[PDB]
Amino acid sequence: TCPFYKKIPGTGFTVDAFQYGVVEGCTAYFLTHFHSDHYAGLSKHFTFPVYCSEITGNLLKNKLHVQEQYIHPLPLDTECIVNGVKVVLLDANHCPGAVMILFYLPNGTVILHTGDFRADPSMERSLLADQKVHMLYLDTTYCSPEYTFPSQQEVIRFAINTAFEAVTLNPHALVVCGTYSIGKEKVFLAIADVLGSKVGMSQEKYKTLQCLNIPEINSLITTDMCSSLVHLLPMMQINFKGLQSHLKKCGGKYNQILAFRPTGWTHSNKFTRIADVIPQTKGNISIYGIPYSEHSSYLEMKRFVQWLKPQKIIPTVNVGTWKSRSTMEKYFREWKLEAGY
Ligand code: NI
Repeated sequence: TCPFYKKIPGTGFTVDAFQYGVVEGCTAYFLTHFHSDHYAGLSKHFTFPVYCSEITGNLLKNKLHVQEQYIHPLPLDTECIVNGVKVVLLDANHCPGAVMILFYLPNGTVILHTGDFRADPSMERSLLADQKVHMLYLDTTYCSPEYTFPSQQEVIRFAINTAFEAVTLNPHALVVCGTYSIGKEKVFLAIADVLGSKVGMSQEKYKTLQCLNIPEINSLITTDMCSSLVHLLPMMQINFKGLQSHLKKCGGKYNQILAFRPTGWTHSNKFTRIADVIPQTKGNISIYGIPYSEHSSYLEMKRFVQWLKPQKIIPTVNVGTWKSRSTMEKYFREWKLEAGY
């Protein structure tokens, strides 16, 4: 059944709750972003109102075939009335189209639901600065002090420098980047840009990218693989067997592959810096795992919450085990005692 942490009290609303059938008492289903664990259950047969961003709305229509009459896109940073309740959508700094949602309950309670987010100090100057938030439904993916990772900017700088050096030394090297969802487009776009190439990809993935309102996108991507020296493949194909295979397919146009696997966290983050990362190499194939995250580090999460000073925190991630739930509740109490709310 629908868990309590997907329901908004005092409303008939649910958030990211599409896999339970009809939720008794739900008048509006919000969708924070287009990632499969969140939209799971949506299809062309859905006949309830879906509220989301413009970009998420484009993907629901074009990829899932949800009918236009049930898709309700809202602009960001704008007070909107839904079924009698004032709501605002804010940028979540996650993947394209990902939002946080502010609910203003008739009784005066204000609730923030972060969806999936990467906390950033820029959020401290949004419409969140303007009133008190009582309850926070928080993305706790990386809520443990071991989770450090570099800035997105530092990671893209490393990738750009690595690729440009490799291809300039060997003009017959291919760059491959893995993907299994929307998000982390900066990785492959930044590399293609420094190399003066477009990125080549399958027809299904091109279709997905043409939903994202990225400026000048026609100038940056293509379905013609042969004209391109940055290829995107399924994350599953990013290994030596999949890459050797792929290399055969290019007809001896290339003699070397340099591949990137944008992971979340991996335990080499506890010991190694970005300047010190090394690949796995078999022959003329090298694979780099780069820690490009679209979720809060522990310190970014802690800063956001200590800024916001909520009265109650409801975790939405890692909630399945008593050990995880207890650990999280300990950090929340530390933060509150250190900051004095
Ligand atoms: Ni996500």
